[PDB]
Amino acid sequence: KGKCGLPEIFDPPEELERKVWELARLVWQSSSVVFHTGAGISTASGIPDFRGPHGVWTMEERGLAPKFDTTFESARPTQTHMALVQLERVGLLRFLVSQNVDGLHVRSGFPRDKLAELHGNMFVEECAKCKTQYVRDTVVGTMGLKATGRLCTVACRGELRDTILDWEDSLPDRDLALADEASRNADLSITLGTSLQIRPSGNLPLATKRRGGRLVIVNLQPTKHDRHADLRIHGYVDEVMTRLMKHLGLEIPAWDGPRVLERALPPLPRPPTPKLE
Amino acid sequence: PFTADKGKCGLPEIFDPPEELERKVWELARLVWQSSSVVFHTGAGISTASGIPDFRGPHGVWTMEERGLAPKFDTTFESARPTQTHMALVQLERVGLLRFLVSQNVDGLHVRSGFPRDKLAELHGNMFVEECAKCKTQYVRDTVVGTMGLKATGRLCTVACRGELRDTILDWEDSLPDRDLALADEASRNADLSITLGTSLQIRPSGNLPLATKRRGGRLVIVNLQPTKHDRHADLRIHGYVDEVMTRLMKHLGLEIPAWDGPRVLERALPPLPRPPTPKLE
Ligand SMILES: Nc1ncnc2c1ncn2[C@@H]1O[C@H](COP(=O)(O)OP(=O)(O)OC[C@H]2O[C@H](O)[C@H](O)[C@@H]2O)[C@@H](O)[C@H]1O
Ligand SMILES: Nc1ncnc2c1ncn2[C@@H]1O[C@H](COP(=O)(O)OP(=O)(O)OC[C@H]2O[C@H](O)[C@H](O)[C@@H]2O)[C@@H](O)[C@H]1O
Ligand SMILES: Nc1ccc(S(=O)(=O)N[C@H]2CC[C@H](O)CC2)cc1
Ligand SMILES: Nc1ccc(S(=O)(=O)N[C@H]2CC[C@H](O)CC2)cc1
Ligand SMILES: [Cl-]
Ligand SMILES: [Cl-]
Ligand SMILES: [Zn+2]
Ligand SMILES: [Zn+2]
Repeated sequence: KGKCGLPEIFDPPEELERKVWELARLVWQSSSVVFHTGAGISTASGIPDFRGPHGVWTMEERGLAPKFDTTFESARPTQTHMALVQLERVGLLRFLVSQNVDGLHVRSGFPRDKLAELHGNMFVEECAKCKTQYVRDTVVGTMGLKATGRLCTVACRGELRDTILDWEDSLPDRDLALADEASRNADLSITLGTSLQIRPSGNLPLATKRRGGRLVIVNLQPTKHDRHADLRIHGYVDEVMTRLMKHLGLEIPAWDGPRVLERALPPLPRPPTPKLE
Repeated sequence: PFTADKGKCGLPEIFDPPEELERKVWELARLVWQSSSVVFHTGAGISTASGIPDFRGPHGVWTMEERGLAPKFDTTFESARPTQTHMALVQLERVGLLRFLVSQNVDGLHVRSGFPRDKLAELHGNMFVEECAKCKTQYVRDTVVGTMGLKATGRLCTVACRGELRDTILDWEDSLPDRDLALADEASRNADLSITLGTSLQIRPSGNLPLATKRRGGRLVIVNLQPTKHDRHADLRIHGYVDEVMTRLMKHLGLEIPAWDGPRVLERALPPLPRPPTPKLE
């Protein structure tokens, strides 16, 4: 379960404002931007992380329980979730890699064909026979790739199973392949609320560093790869992403409630780019 | 500050099973439909799903203090978004189903959600609000006012006065702002329904105001994960996440939870919007 409950770092306000302008400069200059998300992007919607001060594994180690302020079904996408929806719609996000099983990226309306759910999705069951996935409105009741009790309805009666990897399960080959490709070809990789401790998920951002790519890490705690970052921002990811969206002249869109979008729509208009150097 | 009575902290959470939970939310809809004058009472449990810890919950500020641990914030006050619960309360006021809103919360989210200040009592003050000692004029700021305990903030009044601006955050011994408490008391006494959301009701007189509704036959609903001082006096106790309760209630009422346009201040309630026709109940 790795390093748990490390001390939080807060960039002071003037330093924080400077680093987000610099992140904006990097997004403006970048042809292919990939975002990597972990459990820190859902903590402000009341879903605890794993290795934060009050993380699931941190609390386990200290003989305490983690605290949920919502259910998975009642959770709302954060400001950060909705910013990533908008950044994909205006063509500034190439691909989204997430370790999160909370199902919020999908429920935010983020297009599944630009998303890798490396650790699975609590709302998604998959037919073993035909590999047809089902996005449900409630959490699939099992974890560890177990039978859910439901059968396939494709014109197949296959056994439906959850998509939640147990510790020893290898990552779904499709999601990891597309994730690896997007990471290798990216000229900017931004990590948000991940300590980057899980292989290979935590290593994909490093792939961007090959052939000159830039790496930004946004996290309250240290992460495995702080050493390799061109930019580390120690602040709440909502504060960072809301200030970034402002610099980019983009609004954070309204959440219409739980919606599933399979396929990325054609890109919307975006503001013209600043003169930089 | 040291030995202030922080009441009962870290009580076990209760969860109504799903079938019992759906039945009680329908019954709450039945009470809202039947009621002429509905008053909501909010406390720190309505903000926990936006990453602001409560006081007496399993990971509350006082609960954690008692066990030698620290509460955890997943947001700043400035970056906090109003919850589904916050936004449902905006809508319930706009369509005329909420008469008044009494909050013990200092987190500023009711005001920033766009909820009209003239239908809101902020009994414990507001982190974003400073007040002039000389002319009583209030300023709703975009950042937290840096002091607590009704202290000088360092800024002066700009009214056509130069009065000393002070924070509105009561210390343990400070009496409640007379205007907010007066309006809160009147709204509660005249209510035929008082609904409490995410308060343990342990602070006098704030926690006592919903009981005032019980006088002359009013109904009392308590929505809370933990027990509360006044569970005994409730016509209905719902043990569930207030966002799950309030989203199922809005659905039953035929109302959408509106979009948050970001931090906005509304002084005065606008004229009421249309609302769906009422079901036949009896
Ligand atoms: N609001 C916030 N803003 C910024 N950072 C935050 C915030 N809240 C928390 N953090 C940071 O967010 C970070 C969260 O890191 P970890 O808790 O390891 O979650 P993962 O996604 O990396 O865990 C990967 C897998 O490990 C598990 O076994 C599961 O399989 C997971 O899928 C912390 O450093 C916090 O400081
Ligand atoms: N998502 C949730 N859904 C439902 N209930 C919840 C949730 N989260 C928390 N709760 C419950 O919400 C309740 C919160 O109760 P307390 O923590 O005492 O906060 P107050 O507003 O009453 O504190 C009053 C004053 O006391 C202070 O000194 C300050 O001065 C305050 O202004 C708990 O029972 C939780 O179980
Ligand atoms: N932020 C979060 C998300 C899910 C949970 S959990 O369902 O309670 N357990 C996890 C299931 C997925 C597995 O990868 C790790 C264990 C707890 C916290
Ligand atoms: N949910 C919450 C809100 C504010 C805080 S706080 O600013 O850290 N302190 C409180 C301020 C109000 C006063 O009544 C008691 C102490 C902590 C938790
Ligand atoms: Cl606990
Ligand atoms: Cl894993
Ligand atoms: Zn099948
Ligand atoms: Zn003045």
